[PDB]
Amino acid sequence: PTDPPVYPVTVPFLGHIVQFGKNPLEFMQRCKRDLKSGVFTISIGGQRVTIVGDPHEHSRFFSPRNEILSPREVYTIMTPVFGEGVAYAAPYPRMREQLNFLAEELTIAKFQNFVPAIQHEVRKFMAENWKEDEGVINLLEDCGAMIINTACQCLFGEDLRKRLNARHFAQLLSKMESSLIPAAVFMPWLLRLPLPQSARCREARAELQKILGEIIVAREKEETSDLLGGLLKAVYRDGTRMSLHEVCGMIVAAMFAGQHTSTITTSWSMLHLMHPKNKKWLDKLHKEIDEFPAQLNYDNVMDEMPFAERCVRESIRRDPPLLMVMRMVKAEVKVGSYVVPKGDIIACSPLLSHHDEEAFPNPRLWDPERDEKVDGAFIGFGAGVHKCIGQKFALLQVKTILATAFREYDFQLLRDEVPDPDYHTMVVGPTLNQCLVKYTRKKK
Ligand SMILES: O=C(N[C@H](Cc1c[nH]c2ccccc12)C(=O)Nc1ccncc1)c1ccc(N2CCN(c3ccc(C(F)(F)F)cc3)CC2)cc1F
Ligand code: HEM
Ligand SMILES: [Cl-]
Repeated sequence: PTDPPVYPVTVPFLGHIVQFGKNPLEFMQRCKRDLKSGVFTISIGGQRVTIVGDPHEHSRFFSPRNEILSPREVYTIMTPVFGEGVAYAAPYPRMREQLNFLAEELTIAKFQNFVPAIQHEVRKFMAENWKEDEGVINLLEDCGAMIINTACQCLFGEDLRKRLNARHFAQLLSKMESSLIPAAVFMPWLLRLPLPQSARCREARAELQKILGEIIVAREKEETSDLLGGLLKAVYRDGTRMSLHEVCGMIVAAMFAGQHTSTITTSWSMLHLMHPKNKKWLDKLHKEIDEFPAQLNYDNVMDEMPFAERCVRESIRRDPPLLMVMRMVKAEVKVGSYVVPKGDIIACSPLLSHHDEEAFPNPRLWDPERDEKVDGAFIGFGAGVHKCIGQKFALLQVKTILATAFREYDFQLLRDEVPDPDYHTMVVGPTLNQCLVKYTRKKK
């Protein structure tokens, strides 16, 4: 029968913009607690948003098919970045084929030379930028630079990187990104407001696609196995080749998806590990990595870093970079004793569910040894058919960075406490001006 309870609204135009914008973690716990329901509804500018904040009900968000809970309508703001006809904007079966092709480029089959590529690039960075015996750095910025540099070294052949270096790629992604209005997911009318300067999303994507076109022409001329080369062998079930427009789009998706999420996960991980109270965990990290050779390989990172993986997964559990995942409800869904109606946005919140007292007791505590106490409660990388395809690659990057950085340097946070999360950006990370750290090169 029953609609989920709606948190009381006192200003109709805005709904709960003020309280949700200011502090999503507090506000979502408040609704859940005061409405006495894991499943509840808020308003963003009048759009109903129904949140499935009971982890026992996660599968009611993650299992229904696309024609019932449809991501397309929520992510139409990405069309200028990924492209028309690409990903979400393609018919559902074709979307799935395209994403599957990109997932195959990021599985363990492709990783055998990634660890040394990552390591070589990290060391280049540290040698260029962490030069003296000690120095002060912004860690969130530097981790960001290492994430883009490493991913490019892994995924793009040398011919590509001669036309399109990591800094130039970074600039292209920044222009695509800065054009986006995250709230237009809930309030599409925001696209009608004037901008402070012209957007450059369409020009930046056109330039990327033109570079890739030119690289392809050249490769074809000289007579194969980077990301670009793999996507060029993609053939759909209808017997047609993935187009240049689509290949470009999957490449943007891949770089775009990782750039803030992996950076932030790296940064948080290092921020907890270096905090004085977490000395026991840093010691345990050293036990695990202190017997490694200078030149790490696939086995060391994939098989011999379980504790460091737990550090990374717990940093995501505590402070998930993506606070919510969303679907447009095309046909009503039953969730527990409620029915979520057609036209709602339905969402599952890693932020909310990771603070559930049953699933994660003392959830503001960073405890790499914890396990979820409700199965499937951790949803940092989603679940079901839309689960993260970049998750293995991302974890390979982060763990390689950690093993390399903490081998050569000690770190000290220049404030008393790990940063507050800054909930003001669409991908959520530690507050930037709080991420000053002092490195000290270890006696070798
Ligand atoms: O970051 C995002 N999208 C990119 C791009 C991307 C999207 N689909 C993908 C699928 C695969 C790969 C990349 C992507 C991405 O990189 N996503 C990604 C996806 C999977 N893996 C890695 C990365 C993204 C993040 C958040 C987001 N909102 C969050 C909260 N909102 C909101 C609005 C108003 C209020 C207030 F009014 F104040 F109340 C409060 C909150 C608005 C929406 C929207 C986002 F689009
Ligand atoms: C720590 C880093 C990352 C985090 C925390 C993260 C998180 C997530 C989450 C929560 C989802 C579920 C989205 C939904 O259900 O709507 C997801 C899906 C996805 N992620 Fe990531 N991700 C990360 C890194 C990456 C990387 C490096 C890629 C590179 C390709 C990527 C690509 C994707 C894609 C394509 C999906 C789509 C699944 C779909 O709709 O089929 N992610 N990710
Ligand atoms: Cl386009």
